[PDB]
Amino acid sequence: VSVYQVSGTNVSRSLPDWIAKKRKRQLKNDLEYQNRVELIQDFEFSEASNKIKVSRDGQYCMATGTYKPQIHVYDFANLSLKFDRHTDAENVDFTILSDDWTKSVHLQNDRSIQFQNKGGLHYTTRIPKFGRSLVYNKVNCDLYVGASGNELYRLNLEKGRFLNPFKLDTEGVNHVSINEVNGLLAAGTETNVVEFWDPRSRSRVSKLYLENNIDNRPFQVTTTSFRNDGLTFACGTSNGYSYIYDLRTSEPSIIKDQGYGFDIKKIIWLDNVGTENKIVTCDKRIAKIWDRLDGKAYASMEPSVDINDIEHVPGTGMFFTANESIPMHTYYIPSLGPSPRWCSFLDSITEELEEKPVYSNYRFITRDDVKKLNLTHLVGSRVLRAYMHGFFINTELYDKVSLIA
Amino acid sequence: GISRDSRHKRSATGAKRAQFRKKRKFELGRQPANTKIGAKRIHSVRTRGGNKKYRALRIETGNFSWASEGISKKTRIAGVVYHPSNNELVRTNTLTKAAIVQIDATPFRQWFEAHYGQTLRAASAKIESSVESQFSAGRLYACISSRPGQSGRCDGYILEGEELAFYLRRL
Amino acid sequence: MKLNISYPVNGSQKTFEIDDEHRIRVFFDKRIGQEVDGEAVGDEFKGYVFKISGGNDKQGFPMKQGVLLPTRIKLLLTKGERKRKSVRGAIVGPDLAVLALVIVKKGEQELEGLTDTTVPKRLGPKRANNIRKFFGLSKEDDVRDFVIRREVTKGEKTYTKAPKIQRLVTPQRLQRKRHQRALKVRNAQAQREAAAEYAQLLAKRL
Amino acid sequence: KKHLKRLAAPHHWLLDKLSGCYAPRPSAGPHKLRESLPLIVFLRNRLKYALNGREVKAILMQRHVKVDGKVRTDTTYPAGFMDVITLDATNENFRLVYDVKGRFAVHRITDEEASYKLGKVKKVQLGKKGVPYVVTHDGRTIRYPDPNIKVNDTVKIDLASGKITDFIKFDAGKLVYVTGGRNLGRIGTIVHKERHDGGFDLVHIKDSLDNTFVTRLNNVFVIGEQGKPYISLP
Amino acid sequence: VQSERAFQKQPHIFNNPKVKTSKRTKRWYKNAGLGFKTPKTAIEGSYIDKKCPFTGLVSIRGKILTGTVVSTKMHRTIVIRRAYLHYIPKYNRYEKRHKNVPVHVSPAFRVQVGDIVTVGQCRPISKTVRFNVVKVS
Amino acid sequence: LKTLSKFKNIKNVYSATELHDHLMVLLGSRNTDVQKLALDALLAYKNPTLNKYRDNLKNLLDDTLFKDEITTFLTENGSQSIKAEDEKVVMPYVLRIFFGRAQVPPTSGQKRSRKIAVISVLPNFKKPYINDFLSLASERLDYNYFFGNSHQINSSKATLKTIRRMTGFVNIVNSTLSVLRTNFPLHTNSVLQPLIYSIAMAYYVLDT
Amino acid sequence: HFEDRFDAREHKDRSN
Amino acid sequence: KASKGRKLNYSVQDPIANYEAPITSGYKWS
RNA sequence: AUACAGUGAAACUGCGAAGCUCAUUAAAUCAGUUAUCGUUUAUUUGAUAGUUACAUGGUAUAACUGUGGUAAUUCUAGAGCUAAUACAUGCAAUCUCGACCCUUUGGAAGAGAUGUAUUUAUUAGGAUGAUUCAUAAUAACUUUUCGAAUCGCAUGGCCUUGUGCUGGCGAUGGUUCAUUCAAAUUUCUGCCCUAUCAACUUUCGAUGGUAGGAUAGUGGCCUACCAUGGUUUCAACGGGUAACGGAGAGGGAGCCUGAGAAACG
Ligand SMILES: [Mg+2]
Ligand SMILES: [Mg+2]
Ligand SMILES: [Mg+2]
Repeated sequence: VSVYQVSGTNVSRSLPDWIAKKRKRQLKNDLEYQNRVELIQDFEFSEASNKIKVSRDGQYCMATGTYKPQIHVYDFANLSLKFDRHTDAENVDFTILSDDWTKSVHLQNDRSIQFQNKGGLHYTTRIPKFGRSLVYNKVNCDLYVGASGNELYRLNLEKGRFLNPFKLDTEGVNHVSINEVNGLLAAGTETNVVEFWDPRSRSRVSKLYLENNIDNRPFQVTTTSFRNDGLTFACGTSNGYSYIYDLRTSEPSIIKDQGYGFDIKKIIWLDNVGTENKIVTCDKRIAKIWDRLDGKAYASMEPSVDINDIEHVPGTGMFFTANESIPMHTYYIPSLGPSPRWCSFLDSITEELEEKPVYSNYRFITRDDVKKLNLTHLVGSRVLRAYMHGFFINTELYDKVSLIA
Repeated sequence: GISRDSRHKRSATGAKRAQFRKKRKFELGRQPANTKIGAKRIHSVRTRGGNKKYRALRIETGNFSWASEGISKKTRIAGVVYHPSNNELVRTNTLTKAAIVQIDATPFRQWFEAHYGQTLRAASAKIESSVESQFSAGRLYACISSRPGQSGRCDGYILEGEELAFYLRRL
Repeated sequence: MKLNISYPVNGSQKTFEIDDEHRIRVFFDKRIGQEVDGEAVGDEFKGYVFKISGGNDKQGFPMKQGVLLPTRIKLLLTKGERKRKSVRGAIVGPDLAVLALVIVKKGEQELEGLTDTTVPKRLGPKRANNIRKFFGLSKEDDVRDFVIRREVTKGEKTYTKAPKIQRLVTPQRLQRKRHQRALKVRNAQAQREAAAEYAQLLAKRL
Repeated sequence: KKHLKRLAAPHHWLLDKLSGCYAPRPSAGPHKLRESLPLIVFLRNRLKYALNGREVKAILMQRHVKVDGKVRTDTTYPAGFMDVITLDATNENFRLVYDVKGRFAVHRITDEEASYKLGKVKKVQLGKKGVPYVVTHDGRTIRYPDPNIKVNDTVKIDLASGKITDFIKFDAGKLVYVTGGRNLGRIGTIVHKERHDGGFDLVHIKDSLDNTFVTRLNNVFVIGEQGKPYISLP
Repeated sequence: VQSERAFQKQPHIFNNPKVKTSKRTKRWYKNAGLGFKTPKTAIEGSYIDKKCPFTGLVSIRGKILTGTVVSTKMHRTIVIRRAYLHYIPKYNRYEKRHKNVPVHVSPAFRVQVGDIVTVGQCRPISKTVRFNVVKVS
Repeated sequence: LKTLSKFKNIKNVYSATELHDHLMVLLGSRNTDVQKLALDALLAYKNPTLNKYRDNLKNLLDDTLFKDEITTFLTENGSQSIKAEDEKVVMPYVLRIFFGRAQVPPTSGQKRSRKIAVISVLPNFKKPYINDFLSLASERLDYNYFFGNSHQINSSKATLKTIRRMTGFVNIVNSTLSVLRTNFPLHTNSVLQPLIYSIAMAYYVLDT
Repeated sequence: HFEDRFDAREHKDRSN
Repeated sequence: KASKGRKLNYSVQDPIANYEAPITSGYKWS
């Protein structure tokens, strides 16, 4: 398939972003810069972007920045920045409670939860210990905040009161997710275990101990996600594998690795687009779309700069990603689905776009891991492809050798 | 929003003070610069007077000093290992002063071989067993002595002697 | 809609009102910077190539490059201070009162008002090196003889006006540079003399 | 603030309080605002050479007035203690010295006396490239001083070159001039320097009438040896 | 000495492990002046104190006071009490008043509740501390 | 040279190899603009290994990124480092590019730092490649006649130009010795005899 | 402690 | 310990009281 | 005035823009006084930088010419110009030790030596009562700073007659230090009635220690860990007051410039 980069850094990694613009000012004579198309004006954070989320209304977007730490809200109808609001500390996570941008809850890195309303900062509260994730239950009207401590703190917006926190067996919860159809909860502990809780009662239904035959090194559950249907569950391990679980069974339906060995930050189910059996798994380096049932890579999005988050506009082929660079990359896959309503004529200009292009399909090994895996004899053969410090490998063959070693 | 005024605080006797005036610009504070290892990104901040401060939001290299041999080399920073104030900074790989980090040993190793003609006269080349072990590993423990959020640098020095033993116990 | 067509080689420009909707339709759905074939726009335009450069709508708001819409939006534009102003998108559509076009290439026939007419440049070079580039002067040749002069006649009085050459090498600049060098040298001499006198005083004290 | 009320103007100027609403505000310069006499006051309200501010401005733009050998054209230039004011049209040379009341007195002097002044060494430090220098009370930074010169000493500055011709150490039995406190303007001889580290030092001074008084160290200005001042006194 | 998460050291004092000339860790100290004898327990001690007037980066300048220690229940600081007589004109009589001053104490000084301490002013050490113990008796 | 780059098939010109040799010489020229033109014509020749590292070579010619590219592209064991197989093809291009940078006079603090940076990357190179860099410095100096004969200096070679070239060569060797120190690779042809002829050159000039 | 601050009122005559 | 919020306080916080209202329908599943 | 040369709209640069009305507050306001070795500081004043060039580019446009849109604005797009103290780039020396003691002021072989700014590490350490102070050096670092591509008036002294060399008084700029004008914190003291106001503070820091973040800087100013402290019957805390005897520019929130503002912009 074909991936089009509508906006972002078209320059490679070693080239620094800031120099390019000054040299771009010198290169302003170039016709292409004049003819460049920008979907959203001021769609770039000052130095980097932490998180990006699209309002459920579909007509607004929100994002968080690095310096000065700030919140940008973009109006798709006007294709520009509605406003930017500075904050006292950087944002770890946030959620948009209302269908629009009006009400949102932001979890800062200074241990404080900040409630943002249309006019400004409505209220700020502090939790007992540092938080790493946040989620909101509509039915129960409670906001759940993971933290370094074992407790999973619980705040009720209806009563405006903190309540009894759920006591996790393990210390720490990297990510928390709630299942809309079911109400289940998941918590990603530092140890290789995911604990499921009930919001109706306050009880631990069960735990999954993630099992990795391929890799014996310790790992953490970085991210968790629930599919719309409600019987399927996705996990992300710090070592860099993604597990899809049918909740009724206790074994992984499929284990696909990104291959670079980096943490898995975000997992999205592309149920809206069509051919629901597609999932997105994102590292810092690469975010790849692959088929749920069979594990065949549909497409891949390799930005030059690292990825802090990826967000999918529902029902469309467009993706937004929060990156370390000044611009926020947005990728359009015409095959996956039609362009959003607001940018209707983006389809007409598909030729002009970059049309960016192996990394997703194949696995990558570090040089040290090659020596441990007894793959040195293979070195110098077709089975492996040299990429930079390490050498690529076929996914299945890696599993066999690691089982051997 | 950040202020450094003492008026909001309680008095010594415990009395609750009322607001005496609005916040002024000569008593301000700015958001912390959460430096992290990565491609160099620095932000210039216009301060009181014409002076300027450099906000190292991201930095992957630093000028680290081997004090015993009296040399300084520019090396890549691998990651933060230990921070006395908060372990959350260690978890997120945040660079600040006094943070114990791991740095590449390649330039220091090359300099030592070049100067003393020995892989890492013999009495002078002798160094601490712990430092040699780290050199064998490939990464050296160093302490950041610069303030990245102010000067925009991540300079530091290699741990040695009592400092190294103490932190090794702490690790 | 009116077509404001400009031939920049001549420096000429003229407007053509187009009453029939058909030319306007073949213009539709394009973007600023794209090119269109004149023959579709008409036989008199046969062989011409027009680049779309901008335009204004029935409410007077301009088109902006980079904004990809056929309708107006309020964008945050700068004339550091930024204000929100209504501006039209870059997609040509039926709502355009006037469309600006540039003639990239000439066709078979000559347009009466553009290809057949010329408009001289208003001003000429003023820096010495620009004069040299215009006339290709050698270094030995003096720009002073080649300065462009304009005749002005007020009543029966008449005289020539010429610009003041900028970045021209004159004795005054050489004198200033020599003075600066001499001043620096003299300052160094004096400071070394003072240091030597202080050293002699210390030697006497010791 | 940029406007000064005449009743709020400093005492030592001797200005009449009922002249009107505003007094001159001394501009920034060698001497502090509260220890300076702006040229407008000196030329108009002391010498009576000018009848109003405009006439003083005319005189200054004529470049007849020199302060320490340099022509000054700012009306509110803050002339101060031990400053030499020269009017060549009259061939008049003046030196500013407080009186016993505590007010500047216009003391006429010879040309030779006008050629030099006295400066109290307020600071001594090594500058860049290891060049020693002294900062005097009037803001003059003089490089390559005599090594024996220290803080609180006095240096006789040649106005033409701005170089130290001679110096006087601060020691008991030296002739001193008070430049602050209630004893401002009094002249005496040092008797004892009481020292409080971390606090203001004290100096006891005895006048020719054998009356003794105590003044802080900062307010002392060594002007010569007893019976042999380096400057003509009024 | 190393009872904290961070390593306590005198800043910019370097001990070269390679040279290993002397067993004793190099110690930097200064005399605060005012004829206040710098105690030897600071010179040959092992403590590290950034706010000690003799080994820390704090300078004694300004008012010098005297007082009686009233509390020593906190770490490296004490509360002294200064007493005086306040004059009431309506009854033409004096009455006893007192003020409590929190003062930082360097570990080089050993103070009990009741002894007489002379203290010197320094920069704000904390919210309420502006004085430093410089002599005990 | 801009015309040379624009040729569709520079490899197929009447004299491509001889043109290629001269292009290499220009790549080492002090004027960075010549290097960009000379490099561009070299890239016109189709070579897969060079095409892989084309951006890195261009970054090296760029002044603003010269420092960053060295630490990333050339550092031993670095992720961007050239593969061992491709060292042979790319390094000759790298050596000339660094040679041209070294020839740039040290007239400002920035230029002094750039000269230091060029010499500081040598320890990353393998010994055969460092020897090549020293050889490139000594090609200009003509010394084969001196040691071929019984060590007599030619008067025609005695010119102010020659001494200037020798001062440039000796400064590079001094800078190299300071960095590599005991690791410095010493050869008779590449370093020692150009060095010796330089001393013999100074004595003849000073006396004559 | 002595202020050593010049007081204008002391030097002014109060004869009136 | 209670200072800086390090202990959990269950008193009602007025500004966020009635910030959001629960959905009466409940979860999609019975 | 054959480059212009007097005056000069417009335009581009530079500098400065820093009375009223409401509330009320007991030594938290204010007054006197102390410190900044704990800080920022336009301007004034005094010192202070030997480390293609007979002068580079548009990587540049305005005013202006001309074509138009709109009901319309200190609303507008297209085409064509042209400048800088605007924007970018950028370049044949001096001092020591000094043999020969040749001449005895003196010349002089050779050996040497040679910016500034930021950050870190390390070494040495004239000034103050006191310093890790001033200063110097070593090794590196840097979105490596600065180190006259400027202007007015005058046309002197030389000669090697080339418009060759060397030049007088000013203006505008620029690094650092000190001074001055300011600002911010800060030590001690300072007339009401009160117990029918005896506990107050940890009430999302209260008192203190270690480290970090921020600030122009000290400092719970803020954050992580740790100890349980701090004020008070010698009146804490609370209450009343002839305590006129601090706030805002339609209402809250966020941001921008400057030496100086959370700006009556
Ligand atoms: Mg209309
Ligand atoms: Mg000045
Ligand atoms: Mg601190």
